[PDB]
Amino acid sequence: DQHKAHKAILAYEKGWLAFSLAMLFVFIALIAYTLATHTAGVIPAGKLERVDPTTVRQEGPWADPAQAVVQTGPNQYTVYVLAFAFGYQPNPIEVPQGAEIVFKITSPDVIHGFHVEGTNINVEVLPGEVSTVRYTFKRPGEYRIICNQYCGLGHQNMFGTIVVKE
Amino acid sequence: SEISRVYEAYPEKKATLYFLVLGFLALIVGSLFGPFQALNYGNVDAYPLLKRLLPFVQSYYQGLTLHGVLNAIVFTQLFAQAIMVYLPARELNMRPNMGLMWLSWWMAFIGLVVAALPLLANEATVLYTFYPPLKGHWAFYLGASVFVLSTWVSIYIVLDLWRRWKAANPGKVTPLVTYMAVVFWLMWFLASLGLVLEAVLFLLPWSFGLVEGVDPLVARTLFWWTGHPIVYFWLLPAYAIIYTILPKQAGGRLVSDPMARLAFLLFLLLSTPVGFHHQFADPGIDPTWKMIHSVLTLFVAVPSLMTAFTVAASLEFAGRLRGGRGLFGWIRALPWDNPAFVAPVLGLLGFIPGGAGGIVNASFTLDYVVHNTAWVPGHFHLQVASLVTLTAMGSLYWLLPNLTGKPISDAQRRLGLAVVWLWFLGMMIMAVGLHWAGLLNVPRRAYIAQVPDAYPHAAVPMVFNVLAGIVLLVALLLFIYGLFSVLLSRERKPELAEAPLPFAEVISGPEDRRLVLAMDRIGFWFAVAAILVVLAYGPTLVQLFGHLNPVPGWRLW
Amino acid sequence: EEKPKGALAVILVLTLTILVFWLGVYAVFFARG
Ligand code: HAS
Ligand code: HEM
Ligand code: CUA
Ligand SMILES: [Cu+]
Repeated sequence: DQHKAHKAILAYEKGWLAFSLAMLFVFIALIAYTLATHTAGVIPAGKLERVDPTTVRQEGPWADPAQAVVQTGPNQYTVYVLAFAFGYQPNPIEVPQGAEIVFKITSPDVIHGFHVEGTNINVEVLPGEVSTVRYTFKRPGEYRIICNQYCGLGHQNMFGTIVVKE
Repeated sequence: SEISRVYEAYPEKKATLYFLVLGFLALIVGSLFGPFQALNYGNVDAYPLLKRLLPFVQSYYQGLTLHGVLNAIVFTQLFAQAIMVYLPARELNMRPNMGLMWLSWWMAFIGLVVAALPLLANEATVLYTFYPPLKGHWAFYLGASVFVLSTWVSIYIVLDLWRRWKAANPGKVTPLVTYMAVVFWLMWFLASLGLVLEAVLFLLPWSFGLVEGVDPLVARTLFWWTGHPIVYFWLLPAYAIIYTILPKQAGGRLVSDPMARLAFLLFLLLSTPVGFHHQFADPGIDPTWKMIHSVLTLFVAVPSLMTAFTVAASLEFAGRLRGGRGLFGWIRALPWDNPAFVAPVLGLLGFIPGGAGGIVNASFTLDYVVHNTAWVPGHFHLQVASLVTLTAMGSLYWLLPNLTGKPISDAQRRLGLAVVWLWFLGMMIMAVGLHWAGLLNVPRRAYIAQVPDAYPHAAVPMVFNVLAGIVLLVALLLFIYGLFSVLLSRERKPELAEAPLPFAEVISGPEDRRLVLAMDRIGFWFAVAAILVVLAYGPTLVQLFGHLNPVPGWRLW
Repeated sequence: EEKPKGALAVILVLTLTILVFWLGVYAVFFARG
């Protein structure tokens, strides 16, 4: 007991670093896997794509919610989504099923969140920057957009809709 | 002058006592919003009630700001200034410089006072992360700045103690508690660079009217430079208490001094270069850098997995010594009738799922499942409001006697144990509901009681949230009564306060001194720490500071 | 004495909690991917 059992403790400690490290690496591995597949398109684009918040809903690709979905390949569509003090334009976003959807989201005011219930889409929207995420919806139906970043008194009420067509 | 001659042989008790009292006062007020918020996540609106008790409260989100700023920033910082100055001072029997210590306290008081004014005036309802371009009163940023900056005076105070003690003992190894304190204050110095740079460059000139706006991506990247390590600044005081005090109150020894040193050394290295894990969902920050900060984040949990075994085995050793018998004999041999001991051990239990949730959160792509849902508060209430707070509540039992004199009566020990078990139990119950409402996509930071039809899939973990609101309301109230009662009840008594804290004897072996020697090259490791920071934030900040996109400020409350 | 059995059982609980939580959310991720 004790000192004799001190040798045991600094040795069991060695096994536990050994084991902790191996399980942490298996996680690193299983993340890696998600990084190499379709699921990875929810990661925001690296590049800085700057815009001007005070202009963004008057001039440019965000100023007309009618013109928010553009077909940008045979099976690809781009959607200019504006997240604003207390809703989303367009409402609804109307996207086909099976298509790569490329969201380009910005704000004219403060930070908002864009969390699409039932998907991994979960990006912060920053006034002056463009959040670009990619996703393919495999199931038609409605998907509520939640704003999950406090933005003011109307926050708990900021929701949107994706309608992805049968 | 003092007939409590205390504060002229050890006046470092006088300062410490002010740090703790003010910190526990912040906890009480900040926490008063707690149960209201728990019932909100329970789909019961109770702000019509609160607004009539506290007529100054304009909204749920003013509540959440005050709750956040007052609990997570202010109580915790003050608990850290107290513990991490006074424990190393006592281990070394030296006096902290008192002109500076009274300054640090004054800088923190002037700070809280100044920040608190616009918060109660509803002029800075921007949450404790104050994300631009939400714009607070200038007095909130200047308050938080001076309040934060009072930790620099504390860093000086401790390195000074260390310099002087080394001078008097050439070739002696830094004693354990002091070693902890030193890596800890050095780690906080690196850490705070970020939030300091966000204030001085951006936030302060913005809100005085000196520039029209701020880049939110940089403001948020500087913030999280400080924002992750700041949780380790909350945790390590408790870890300090847990490593060097708890085992003695438990009957035992710390089973390893190098182990504990190692843990702390590892927090100096890896606590700061990891804040991109709060930005998994930000634009304009390269996916590759997120993968680095993610691997590095998983490394910051290794010291903690070590603490788990090290603490566990110390408790086990104590337990056996106190007649504890089988696989699990040793748990009921621990002093369950002492709140000093119970509060941090319950904290540790809560810590098990709290840490497993952080690991999930840290795993980059897995953070898309849970980011900004109720799951996150689920996670941190298990960490800070449970372990860190409970180690502070339990402190009151062995530290307050030590500082004041006033001994704990049996009915005070008893109320202690009610509080601590109810606090623990309320937190576990709140954790489930918030973890579960999170996986059902309920957002954090929301007055969801105003949209009561909105999250119908969440009806049942919403009952859990109500249940806990009510438990934690009982416990907070039992605490307020208990805390005021430990201070107020007239026991202005002599002896038992002439006390060095119940520090632990430690087990020694042949493989101590070579490890301990290496880890004591503090200048070396701080440089490695500062190099890891540059290598982790540097590439990304160069790009951003070259591409500043200031945007107008908004007030949305 | 010999084996710090207790401590091991603690880190066992730890590990298992960690796995249940991590593998649990890893499945949620794919089911939403
Ligand atoms: C004081 C506070 C906190 C601690 C400590 C903490 C620990 C971790 N967290 Fe966290 N956290 C995250 C990852 C981690 C990781 C990897 C750890 C690790 O350090 C944890 C390692 C811990 C363990 C591996 C547990 C070890 C277990 C022990 C030590 C128990 C032993 C028990 C015994 C001995 C009892 C036995 C006794 C008997 C009697 C049986 C991530 C992701 O990377 C996010 C962002 C999520 C998002 O989307 O924003 C995050 C967000 C937060 C938020 C949000 C801030 C905001 O407003 O956005 C709060 C403030 C917070 C606080 C704290 N966090 N965390
Ligand atoms: C007193 C019992 C408590 C209860 C019932 C309680 C309840 C809650 C709930 C339900 C939330 C989530 C609300 C939301 O995100 O909208 C929350 C937020 C929070 N709590 Fe507590 N809490 C308590 C104590 C504490 C303590 C002691 C601390 C810190 C030491 C703490 C720190 C925080 C922080 C930092 C937030 C998030 C602030 C933000 O998102 O802006 N809580 N609390
Ligand atoms: Cu937009 Cu919350
Ligand atoms: Cu963090």
